[PDB]
Amino acid sequence: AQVSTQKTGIHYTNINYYKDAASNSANRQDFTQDPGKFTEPVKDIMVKTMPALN
Amino acid sequence: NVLTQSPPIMSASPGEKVTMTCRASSSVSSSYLHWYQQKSGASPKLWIYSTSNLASGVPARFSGSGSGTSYSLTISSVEAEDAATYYCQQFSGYPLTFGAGTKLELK
Amino acid sequence: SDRVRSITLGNSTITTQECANVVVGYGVWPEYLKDNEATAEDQPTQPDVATCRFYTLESVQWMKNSAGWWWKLPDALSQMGLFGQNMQYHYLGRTGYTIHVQCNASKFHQGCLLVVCVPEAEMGCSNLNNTPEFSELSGGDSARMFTDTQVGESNAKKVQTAVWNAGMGVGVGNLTIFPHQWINLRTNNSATLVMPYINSVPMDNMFRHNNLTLMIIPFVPLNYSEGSSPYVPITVTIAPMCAEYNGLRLAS
Amino acid sequence: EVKLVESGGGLVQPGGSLSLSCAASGFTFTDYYMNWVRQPSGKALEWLGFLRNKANGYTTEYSASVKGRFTISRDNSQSILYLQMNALRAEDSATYYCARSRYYGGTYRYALDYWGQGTSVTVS
Amino acid sequence: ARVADTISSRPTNSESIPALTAAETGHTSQVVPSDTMQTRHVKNYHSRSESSIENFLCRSACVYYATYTNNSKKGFAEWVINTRQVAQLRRKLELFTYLRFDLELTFVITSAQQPSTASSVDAPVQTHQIMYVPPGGPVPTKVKDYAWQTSTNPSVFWTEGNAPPRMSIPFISIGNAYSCFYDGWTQFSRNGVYGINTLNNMGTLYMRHVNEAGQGPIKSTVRIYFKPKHVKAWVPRPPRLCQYEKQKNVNFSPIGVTTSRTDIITT
Amino acid sequence: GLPVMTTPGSTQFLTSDDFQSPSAMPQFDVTPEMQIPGRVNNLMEIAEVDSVVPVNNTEDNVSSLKAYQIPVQSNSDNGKQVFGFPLQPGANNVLNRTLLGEILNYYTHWSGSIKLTFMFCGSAMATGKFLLAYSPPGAGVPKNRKDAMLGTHVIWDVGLQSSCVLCVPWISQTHYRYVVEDEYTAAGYVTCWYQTNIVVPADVQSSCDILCFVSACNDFSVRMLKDTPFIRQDTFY
Ligand SMILES: CCCCCCCCCCCCCCCC(=O)O
Repeated sequence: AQVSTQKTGIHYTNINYYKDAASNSANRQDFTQDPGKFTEPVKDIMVKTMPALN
Repeated sequence: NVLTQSPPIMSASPGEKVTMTCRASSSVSSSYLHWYQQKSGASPKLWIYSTSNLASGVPARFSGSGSGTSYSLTISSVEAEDAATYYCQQFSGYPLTFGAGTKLELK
Repeated sequence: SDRVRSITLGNSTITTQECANVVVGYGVWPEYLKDNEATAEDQPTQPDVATCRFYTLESVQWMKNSAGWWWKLPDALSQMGLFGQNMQYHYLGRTGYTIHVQCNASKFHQGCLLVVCVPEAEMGCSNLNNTPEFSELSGGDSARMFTDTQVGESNAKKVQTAVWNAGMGVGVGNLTIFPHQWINLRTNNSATLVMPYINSVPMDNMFRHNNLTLMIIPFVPLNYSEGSSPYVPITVTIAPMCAEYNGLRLAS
Repeated sequence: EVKLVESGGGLVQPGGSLSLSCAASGFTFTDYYMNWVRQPSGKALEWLGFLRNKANGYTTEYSASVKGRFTISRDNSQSILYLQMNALRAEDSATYYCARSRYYGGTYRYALDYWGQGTSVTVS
Repeated sequence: ARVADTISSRPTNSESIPALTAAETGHTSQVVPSDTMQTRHVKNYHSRSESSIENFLCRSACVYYATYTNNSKKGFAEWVINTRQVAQLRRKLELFTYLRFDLELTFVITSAQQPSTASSVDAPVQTHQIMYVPPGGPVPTKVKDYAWQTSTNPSVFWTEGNAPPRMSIPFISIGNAYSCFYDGWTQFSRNGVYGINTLNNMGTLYMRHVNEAGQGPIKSTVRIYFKPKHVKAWVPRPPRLCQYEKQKNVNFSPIGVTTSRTDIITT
Repeated sequence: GLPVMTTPGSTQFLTSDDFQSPSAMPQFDVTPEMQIPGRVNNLMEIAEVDSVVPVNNTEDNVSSLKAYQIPVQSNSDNGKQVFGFPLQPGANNVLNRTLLGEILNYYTHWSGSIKLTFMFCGSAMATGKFLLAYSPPGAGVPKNRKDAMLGTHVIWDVGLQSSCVLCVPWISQTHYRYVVEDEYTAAGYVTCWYQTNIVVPADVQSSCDILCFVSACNDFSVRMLKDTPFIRQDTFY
């Protein structure tokens, strides 16, 4: 019986009843971010306050 | 996409202001409708491109307007030099269809 | 100086003296297939100096009112050297590339190119019922041009090649989400892109599936005053990286 | 000045062929689109097809009624433009024009500014 | 998942230029508004929770609906399974190239009386059957068939007036991701089928009434709802601009990039 | 025989529910995962990349690549206006279709700053300075350079480093703003003016072009996921 944190601006209880792993609920609480591979996909790292082309 | 010009024949005395139309069955873009002038027994000539812009060497009396599916050509003063046939061209998809024609008959 | 590179692969070398940075894929460098994700069960062939080198494709002219080009990169190499001879005698194969588009002009010219690398670029046909034939999708190391007008529906099997929709149905301004670089003739002279193997299976056949697309689209057209040199060419120089093949058979 | 003179029309039999030619002078031939327009005797103008410039690859784009019967092409050396007509019928007797197109802004609006003098084809 | 709060700033006069970048390098500039002006320290309690992949894709959406009539021989429906017949689920899935999810499948089955000719029509509570046939199995050809036994196929029965039927389906695929796009042919000689329809092989779905024909025809209608759970998504893609035309491919007709205003300075 | 009592809400189908459900294929074996490059973990990674903005619509350019290029000449007066558009990234037709506006039109509220990167795509001997202003609402549009210098601006010099970044800050009463057009939560105007001219040598073309990109800062956020108006269907395909 896992007890989680209940997204607000307090806890809830969640038990799994079925035998497969495709029968569970949706996750909706996997908050991961990594935008540095889409915005900054360069080889030589560019500092912000430096000129971009020396 | 078929263009329909009205009137087929028209008459006006010099000094008058006359207005012909060209109505399409479906909507054309305003930058793709053009106006031509073919005189009697000669090759045609471009008159107005993209429904309000005058061509080269045209007099300043001619002025086209309109949008959507209703377009029009307006002559402020009629002279004896512009008695000819006026066609409208379109493009919404291939092919480019020309209008039937509005013949300006001088009085 | 951040304006000089020197790339070395195999028995070839690319020198550059006016460049931007080097854009590396989606943050990933191309590596070989691990033992966790492999599904075939016989030893792969890794030539790795015979294939991983800089094959230079053909040149195209940048005219004053031009549209764009695309090479269909996976088998753009198919008739080039020992990359095109392992592509036939084998059934599978995975690769990654290093694309280096190069176009130079003086200090009196002006223009701007967009060099993208579009994975799984499915193209649309001109007639709505059909799908385009093979000869209209990809030319063997010859660029296929876009058109600034649109292709009519009387053509049965031809690619719809309006530039402002990029042939796929999306807006052409939103193509900057794929890994890309600009060749601005004010500051830049070349564009480098290092692409990993992006696919949903660990190894795929090399002749039925073109898993990239390299598009060059001039957003700002060429211009020069009367007297400057009017012939500005564009050359693409593609090199495979960490290439391996599997499943040998007859020639196809 | 733009000067377009076309030639090659004449009497022909039904089921026969005829090749019209349009010659261009006064402008660079490899920069502009080149159209073909016919017009029956006292009727509406009809567009047959164009042929794109050098930077778009010299592709052609025909109409719906003449697709597969007519063919637009040019000569590689000098500035001239052709039209090869095949399997002519009774309704193909008209006056054939040779129109030019150009870029007005930076874009391509579909106007036909400079026209030819008109050659005539009579098929009977 | 909070966002970044704004630090304070002061008037500077130095050789550091955060504003001047070079956009040829294929690199989005990483400035913040505390770099070109003076800001105050504000704490952002805002959250990026409702813009995950899991909170965006996991909502139920209709994909098809197929009707079938009681009083007929071979009154029964079928559907080859794909997500390319609606315009709103297809455009959401086609922002990414490769997806990988589970499902949560729901059917909403309705009924409607047809114009019979007898008097005193009173029908009992109707039952339905929705059978799933994988690619290869035997298919039915009429309503009273041997194929509807479901000795090994999965199927679901439902008597009307209850809650809608629901079940979950795992990631049933051959490769390691559902490919939304496919630039390639199906045959090694580069002929025939081209595009995305060479990968779609998911089965069929047959529907029928279980009852007999009482005294008047009944025309039912089953709507099917998909809901991706446990989603992973790779290689994003620009959204579709021109309208969808066909199911099997990406054929389109050219349209302008935006709608138009009347000037460059007209607000 | 445990005594239960069914509340309201029983036997309903809500489309945004979160329940378990019995699996239709028991003891299945999925195909094992693989490291495919380029994973999206959040939809605000897509709306933080640069995308080209069609600042030059004018009804003749939208069916061309001419819609992205802003024309810049060499003038004979000072203080002219290069472009101008209101800052409505969900309803204004300039930023309606970019990579930021195609994502905001799935949501209803938005909050944060917006970057705007311009790039001088001209000759290598052309010079000039531009003023890139942004005026919050309350008054009309700025009509002079004197009226636009009073807002938030940045003076951009064109040199070796080609591009410059105007960062439109977040100045609002509320904590969010509607995606749809509303005059209660209007956001303002973005203009651009000649500071000095465009001076070129002999045998250099004078008409130069300028591109413009848009993206979001590291504190952009969205709320209240809705449906999109940019798609339409009549029958099945
Ligand atoms: C009564 C049992 C019915 C079971 C039905 C199982 C349906 C098979 C699952 C099909 C999923 C299709 C997803 C395609 C996604 C894509 O192509 O991007």
